[PDB]
Amino acid sequence: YNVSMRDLLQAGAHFGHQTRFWNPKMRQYIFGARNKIHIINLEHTVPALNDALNFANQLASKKNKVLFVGTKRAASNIIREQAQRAGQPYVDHRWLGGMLTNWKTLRQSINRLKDLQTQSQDGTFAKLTKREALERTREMEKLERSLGGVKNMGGLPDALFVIDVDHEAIAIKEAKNLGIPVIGIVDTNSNPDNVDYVIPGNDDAIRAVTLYASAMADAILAGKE
RNA sequence: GUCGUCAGCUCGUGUCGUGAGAUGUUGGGUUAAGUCCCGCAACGAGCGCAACCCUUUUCCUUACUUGCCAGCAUUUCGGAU
Repeated sequence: YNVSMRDLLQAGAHFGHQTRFWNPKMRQYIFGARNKIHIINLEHTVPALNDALNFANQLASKKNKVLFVGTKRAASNIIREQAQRAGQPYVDHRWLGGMLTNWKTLRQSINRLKDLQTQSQDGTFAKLTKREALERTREMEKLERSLGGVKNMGGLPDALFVIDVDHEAIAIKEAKNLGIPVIGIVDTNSNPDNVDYVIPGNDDAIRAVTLYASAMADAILAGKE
């Protein structure tokens, strides 16, 4: 399930942000700048990506869970489709504060979320009139978009995967607080300090996020033990 | 009584701070209204608001006296009978 290197170049993982927005911690990985924007070498990208795939494969073999996290407008549908394909839940929309550090309250949220979904499946929602029914339906989309991923979880995920560390810094802080390992793609302008498995590459490119999510979903599915 | 029928006042778990504390109530529209919707390290609640109570406007059912008189009849022309 390795990504070779040529796939990374054809996707465009080497492109990064402008030199003026860089984070000095990525000096080792940047390797140079072709233009006023940084270009990261894939020679460092491929081994870390393969190691992340291996770790995810081992975790899936042990049947432990890897949560998906992508919120950017570019990678939202990518994490949508690939996490649905892999059967590993996700945080597609805005990362609500305290998901992991305040799980005791979110268990209740998942609770009447599931109860109202079961009511929608049942004929209970058929009895009441149209206005109140539409009110509860609006409540249903409102709750589902925020907590659609978390309903499957029965506990804290064993690992996290992150599309943008800066954009999902709150999730990184929560994972550091509770000790969950994090694998996230870290761009030029990003801080890799709290990421256990640092895979450096572009996160704006739809091709790049598609490649990353597809490869990780392939590894998770190919655990198969 | 008054501000004044003014629209605000409080609580839980998480985060931030050595700490007293803070967050949530924050911005853009709209409404009599913290009324509602989008935004938003916060998510959710409770009291306030609104509604439940009385009265008025249209119609239906029950009830036909001490109240009513469309049709019939008698009229002292007064539902008087």
